Amino acid sequence: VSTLIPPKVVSSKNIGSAPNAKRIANVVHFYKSLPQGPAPAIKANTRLARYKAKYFDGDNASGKPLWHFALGIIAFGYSMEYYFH
Amino acid sequence: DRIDSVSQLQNVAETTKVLFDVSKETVELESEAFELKQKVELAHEAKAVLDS
Amino acid sequence: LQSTLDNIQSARPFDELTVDDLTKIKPEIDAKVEEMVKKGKWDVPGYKDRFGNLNVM
Repeated sequence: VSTLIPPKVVSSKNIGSAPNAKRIANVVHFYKSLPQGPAPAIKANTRLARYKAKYFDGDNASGKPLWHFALGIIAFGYSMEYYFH
Repeated sequence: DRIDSVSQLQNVAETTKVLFDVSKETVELESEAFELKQKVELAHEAKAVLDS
Repeated sequence: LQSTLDNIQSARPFDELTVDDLTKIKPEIDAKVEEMVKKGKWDVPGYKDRFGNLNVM
């Protein structure tokens, strides 16, 4: 009876579609995300900070700390098993 | 994917206005020869009677 | 949406993002964990699909 007009009705149509739900999701997931590894806090300073940078960081993550623990028992020979039970 | 979906109708909506415009006249501008149709059919019967 | 593409290309902390930063970016990530424990849904699926359970032998 006349010229129908569904070419321009997306101003209220862009709310119910599924991609819009993902659209409003990931845009919030993007703006505050740190750009290039910023704010990594690589300078750890808490009590034994030196340990935090050699083995406690996790780059090595090997049996050295338990080796250090074992050597501590060895150095305590005349303190726990000798001169005492 | 939503870049493409938005870019599908970046140029369409304003170009549909002249589309919506002209389509209105091209549909509803058929009345002048509709009256000419009234006189064209008037001519045929005028020819018909005299041929008769 | 074009700025979103420029946003994502140079803001990808896929190796240095903080989960507490994910708490900051969405309180829903924070919100969805508390009522998980209270309502009793202690078990959490949806992990073995991406990472193997890493079972020792």
